[PDB]
Amino acid sequence: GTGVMGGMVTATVLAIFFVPVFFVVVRRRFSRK
Amino acid sequence: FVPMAFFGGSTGAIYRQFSITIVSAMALSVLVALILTPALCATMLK
Amino acid sequence: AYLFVRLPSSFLPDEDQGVFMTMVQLPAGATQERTQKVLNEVTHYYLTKEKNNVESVFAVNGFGFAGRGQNTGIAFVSLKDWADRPGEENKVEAITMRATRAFSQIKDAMVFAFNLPAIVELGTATGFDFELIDQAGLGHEKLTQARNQLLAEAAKHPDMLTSVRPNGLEDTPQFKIDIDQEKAQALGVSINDINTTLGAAWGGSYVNDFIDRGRVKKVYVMSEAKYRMLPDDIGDWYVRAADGQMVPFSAFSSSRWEYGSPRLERYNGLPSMEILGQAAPGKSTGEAMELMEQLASKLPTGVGYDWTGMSYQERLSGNQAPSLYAISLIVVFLCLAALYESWSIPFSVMLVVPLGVIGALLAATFRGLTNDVYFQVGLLTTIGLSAKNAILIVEFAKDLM
Amino acid sequence: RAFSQIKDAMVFAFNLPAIVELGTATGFDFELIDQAGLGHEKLTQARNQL
Amino acid sequence: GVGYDWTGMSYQERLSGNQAPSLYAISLIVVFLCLAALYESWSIPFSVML
Amino acid sequence: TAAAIRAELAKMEPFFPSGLKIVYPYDTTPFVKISIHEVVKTLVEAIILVFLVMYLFLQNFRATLIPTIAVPVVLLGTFAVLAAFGFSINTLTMFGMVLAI
Amino acid sequence: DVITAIKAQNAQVAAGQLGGTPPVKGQQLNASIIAQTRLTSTEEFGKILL
Amino acid sequence: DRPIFAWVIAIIIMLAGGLAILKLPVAQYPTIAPPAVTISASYPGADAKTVQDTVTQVIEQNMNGIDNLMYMSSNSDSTGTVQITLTFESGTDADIAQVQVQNKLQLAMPLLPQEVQQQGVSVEKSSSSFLMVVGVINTDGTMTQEDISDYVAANMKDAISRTSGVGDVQLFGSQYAMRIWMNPNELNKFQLTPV
Amino acid sequence: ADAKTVQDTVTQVIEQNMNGIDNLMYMSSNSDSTGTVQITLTFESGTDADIAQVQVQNKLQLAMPLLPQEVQQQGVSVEKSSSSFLMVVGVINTDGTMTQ
Repeated sequence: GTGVMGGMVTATVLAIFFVPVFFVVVRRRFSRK
Repeated sequence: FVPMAFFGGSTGAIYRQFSITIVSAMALSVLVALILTPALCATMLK
Repeated sequence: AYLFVRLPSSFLPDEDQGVFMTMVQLPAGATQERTQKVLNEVTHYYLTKEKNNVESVFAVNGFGFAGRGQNTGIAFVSLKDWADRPGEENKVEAITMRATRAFSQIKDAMVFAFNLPAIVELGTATGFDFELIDQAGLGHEKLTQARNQLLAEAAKHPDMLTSVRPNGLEDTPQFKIDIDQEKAQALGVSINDINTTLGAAWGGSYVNDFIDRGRVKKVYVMSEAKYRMLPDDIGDWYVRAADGQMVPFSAFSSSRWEYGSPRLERYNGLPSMEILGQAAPGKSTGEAMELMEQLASKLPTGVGYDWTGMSYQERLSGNQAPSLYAISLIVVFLCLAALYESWSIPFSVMLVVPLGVIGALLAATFRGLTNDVYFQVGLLTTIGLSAKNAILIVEFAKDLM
Repeated sequence: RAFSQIKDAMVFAFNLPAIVELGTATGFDFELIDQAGLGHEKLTQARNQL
Repeated sequence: GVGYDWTGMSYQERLSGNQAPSLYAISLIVVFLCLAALYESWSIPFSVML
Repeated sequence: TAAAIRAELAKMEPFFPSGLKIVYPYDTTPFVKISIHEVVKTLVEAIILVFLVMYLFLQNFRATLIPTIAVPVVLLGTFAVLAAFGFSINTLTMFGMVLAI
Repeated sequence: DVITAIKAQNAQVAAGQLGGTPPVKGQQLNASIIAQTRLTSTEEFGKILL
Repeated sequence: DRPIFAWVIAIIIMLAGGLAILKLPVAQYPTIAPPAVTISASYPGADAKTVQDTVTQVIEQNMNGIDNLMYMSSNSDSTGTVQITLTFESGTDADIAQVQVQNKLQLAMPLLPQEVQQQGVSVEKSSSSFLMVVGVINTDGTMTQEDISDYVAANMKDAISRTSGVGDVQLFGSQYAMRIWMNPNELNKFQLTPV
Repeated sequence: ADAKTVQDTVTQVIEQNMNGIDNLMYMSSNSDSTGTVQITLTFESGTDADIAQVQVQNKLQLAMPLLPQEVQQQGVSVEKSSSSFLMVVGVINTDGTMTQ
């Protein structure tokens, strides 16, 4: 239980707007080619 | 999941205690939420 | 990456089972009377000062794990339901802790009491079961000292700790009756008559079978205890000579006290002694074995080592995890191109994985939990579940383009 | 009939059940067991009474 | 001290009984069901079932 | 095994003489019968707790039914595919169901 | 006579133990009894009396 | 896509999954154990050093050509009991790993002294941990350790160990035997040896 | 040997030694006046008749030396059964007539 939910809130809050996400289609597709 | 069912021997198939069931429910879901759900969304809603 | 290596291992969490067992071990050649004294003190504890916890005690004398003996004893402890013991002090984890303490606080013998490992056996987590083998065909006396040296040189490494002690061991004084073979044939007694007299009257003989109320049962002849408790009782026995008159034992037999093993061991058809040890409060398994492997290499000649328990063989999280996620990475990156195509989206989801891992490590570290199988699979479920959010918004993104 | 009509012993003669055995149809094969370890003489009379 | 058991005979666990009520019953929840494939409603499932 | 260890022990109790009573100083049975009663308890709670977060976000029973009718079907069908081919039919798998609930 | 002398002198016999298994209440020591052991070398076999 | 067909597919998945629940009673584990086949022999009244050289070594020497195996551990105790646990690879047929071990013993059987032969010798599958313990106590015309242990064996024990897949039952006592307790002085009086 | 002795000296020794056989429904015994005894260990319909053969035989290998030397040399055998004959082939003489 504790393993998923703890890793879920960060896979919710940091995955909703923060680092990889959106930089996924922008920073990780273009900026180059 | 599935590429964890190449495990060891004495830690038996403890990681195959499910690379599959979570898939046997996942691939089952991807089939049920494709055959059933779509049609149940058509019957009752709004 | 820091909160991952700092986090300890663990295999499968040590579970409360509602039932645990204690273990009693007496010293060199103790009697059933002396073992019962300790077992009565153990059965006392769970019934006197542990009422609102323990359901029943099944104290068995003579029966100990690792093998039988008039020197051992275990007691099966049942506990009262689950809801009837609310607190953390009320369940096995802490009951055993006071049980271990109370017995170790005051005792003339050795009593432990442990919890069920939630399986049959095979490996704790950071524990070992070293096996030292006689290779060149040395004596058992030479093996014991090489076993002694290994433990002594091992106990000389508490800095980078280990915890090593052997099994059974004892090596108790035995009484050896030495029959003067030439004096026996001279005075008129048969060698087969003497060995039966010594065997049947002290150890007991299986004669035949008899019927007891419609049941085939055995017939044993062993002689009264009155005449076999002491070494002086040997002289009380008589053997009939050919000329039809009795001859005592002392007239043809020598009596000597001599050291011997009560439990010899053999690994793969070669005389071996089992060493059982621990990793360390710092180190774990990998170095604990590595140390033990050349702490044995610096022993006398004709002395080898093997692993059994424990030391897998071929298992653990190590040699499994680097083959786990790696082949779960060359198929994630690959199948993340079906209706996605280029080397584009394979980086638009592949890298949302640390978003899941961070909080799982945050939870495990800031709770007291550890990287076990349940955390492993939990760390696996979160990642594809984290994907079905990223691979879905990127789907919507590449669909929008 | 012919054997049972005139005989000093016991003769039957039957037909093959078209299998190995296990059950006729409406037939039984009761088994009475000695449980408390009574004598064989006591078992026979309990078998007689049944 | 006198007990009983069955061997022959008295199955064990067989016959038409305990087989027939599990035969047609699960051959009824799948007849009625598959009698809706390209038939649909609770209509035709009574136009053949009976 | 334990279901029939009782069954073998069951039909020898009536022939017992004065004072013979059966006690259970060691039994693993109830623990196994709990690793299901606690799983189903968590399983059912996961159905109702979903049912509620359906009323919030997308109000009305007539919509909450669908994402809650789809849940036991997959769960049930996962019991079935534990027989399939040449694999499985077990517990903790019954518990890994909750990690996939 | 050679053969007979071997199995009579070169053999391991199973004698009992001091303070056996049904003991006298108050028995302190429980030790095993060793009698004839198996011969080990060419010298010991040479010293077999005929 | 029509609804009535799809709502019937779920009914099949309902029933097929429902029929799989009838594997109840479904046990906890998922087997982990690398299969254990144990050989046991007992020389009555014999010491630890003799039972090693006369039984233990004879058994081990005769363990060659067993299909699969990880290792073999041995004990040879002071009581005269010896156990050889031939441990196999995780997933080997525990039924075939049973009989081949037993048939290697059938070549070492007549080399074992007549005292140990009549005293049983057995090969069975192992778990090293108890599943269930069922105690039998008296609360009326109180019997005895000797009395209860005999009855528990000559009325119940035999029915188990042969029932639903039991490895081996360890009875907490012993069944009755005709115990003859000799007297050395009374033997010496009438010129008699235990023989 | 008589019926009462072959029960107590052979039959009971075999049955007592039948523990830990994988699967089984029941065991029936006979012990006849002629000195013949048959123990039919019946198994569940579909169990490997080849493996149910050897494990029964290996339980007998623990009761074998407890049987009197008279019965040991007189065979002892474990085989699969059908309780009914498939085929009987009689051999008669019609020339220089032999004998039973």
